[PDB]
Amino acid sequence: MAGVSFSGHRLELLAAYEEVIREESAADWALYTYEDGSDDLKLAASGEGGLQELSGHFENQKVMYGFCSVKAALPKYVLINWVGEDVPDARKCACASHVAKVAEFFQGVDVIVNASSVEDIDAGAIGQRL
Amino acid sequence: NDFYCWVCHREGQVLCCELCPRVYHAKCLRLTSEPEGDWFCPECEKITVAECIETQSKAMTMLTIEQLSYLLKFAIQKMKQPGTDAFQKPVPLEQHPDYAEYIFHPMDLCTLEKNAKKKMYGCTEAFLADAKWILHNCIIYNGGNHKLTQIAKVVIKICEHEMNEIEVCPECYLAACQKRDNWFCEPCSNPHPLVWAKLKGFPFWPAKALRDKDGQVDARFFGQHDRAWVPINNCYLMSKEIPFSKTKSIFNSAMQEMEVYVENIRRKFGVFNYSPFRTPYTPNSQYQMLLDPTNPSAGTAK
Ligand SMILES: [Zn+2]
Ligand SMILES: [Zn+2]
Ligand SMILES: [Zn+2]
Repeated sequence: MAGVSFSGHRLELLAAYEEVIREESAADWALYTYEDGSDDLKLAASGEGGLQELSGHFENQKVMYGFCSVKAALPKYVLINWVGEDVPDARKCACASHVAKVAEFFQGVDVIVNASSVEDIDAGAIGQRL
Repeated sequence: NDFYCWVCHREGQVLCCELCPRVYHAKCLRLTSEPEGDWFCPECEKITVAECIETQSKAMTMLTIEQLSYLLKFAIQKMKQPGTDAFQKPVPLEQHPDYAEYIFHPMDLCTLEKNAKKKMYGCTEAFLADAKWILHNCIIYNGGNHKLTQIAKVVIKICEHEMNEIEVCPECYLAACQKRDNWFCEPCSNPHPLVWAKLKGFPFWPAKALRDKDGQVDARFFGQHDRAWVPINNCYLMSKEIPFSKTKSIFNSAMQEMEVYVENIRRKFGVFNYSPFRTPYTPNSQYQMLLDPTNPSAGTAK
């Protein structure tokens, strides 16, 4: 299997990521997921409000990737490897081999955080990690 | 010899390979006549071809058995994804006393690893064929619709994928496994020509042309570092002027990375020749490595 694909929707994926990297743009998070019955990544949502807001868009039936910028000095970049509690174990296993390729696609990931409930996404704990 | 067919994993009358343990139903090989004497199975014959010096793959020509073993170790590591515990160590008879009554040829990722280390795979096909024992045996003992069987399908699919990467380019593969400083910018011994690749709805993008098949080229994109097919017919040799015109910032990053690559190619081989605007990429192009672009008869850098 080719695995995760970034071909279809490439422009949307990089446009969200570029918005997150830009200091002038308000948005500081983007959320990606797979298209149904496919390994092609698509943009699910994006916005402002950082980790607190982003944790509100995670879905329990999906594998998703959250790219959030976190700042008083230069910003660092978190990739949330989200696997919903209702994702089948086999698909968790297959998707696990994509994470590195996703981090390579969205250049500049500073830390990868594995998550299956919102409670795994503590802004403090992530901050101390950086 | 195995009692269960290699293709459908069911019993019944089968043909027995003479070299390996596997067995096949005639129906499952889609045979059209009966084999005459000693029979070698498709896995053995594929391997025999892939390991013959006169018919080995371009990746195998340039690898020794030891180097390939190192790449295989990396592939084993990619197969041990989180969730694969049931296949990392041989099945204990204490957990399943009847196991040997069904599995003629056990296999696990640890054994794959040790065998790779003992340099007993002469080609990537050898390796994936040995790996498939894990799945075959899973289906036999747990059934095709088991959860574990779903995991074993994932690890055999990762295995296929990594074998293919190694075969596309061993040097690319190793540099991507180690991920040293600017690993994407290291030229390979036979350097892939640099091109403007184009996907639907995305601007022209600097890329490595890794291979051509039936009007497509397999481009590995600067910046993002993934690979995808793009039509040969809108692909152009790298130039100073872009074929058209977007998403400026990441593009400038990718350009910088490509320019580092160009500098490295100039230090490794002595040349890198930019093309005129919109020069169409051709298969097996050599223009970029010409000692004198004015005068192709001088040849290319060795
Ligand atoms: Zn069969
Ligand atoms: Zn055989
Ligand atoms: Zn290469």
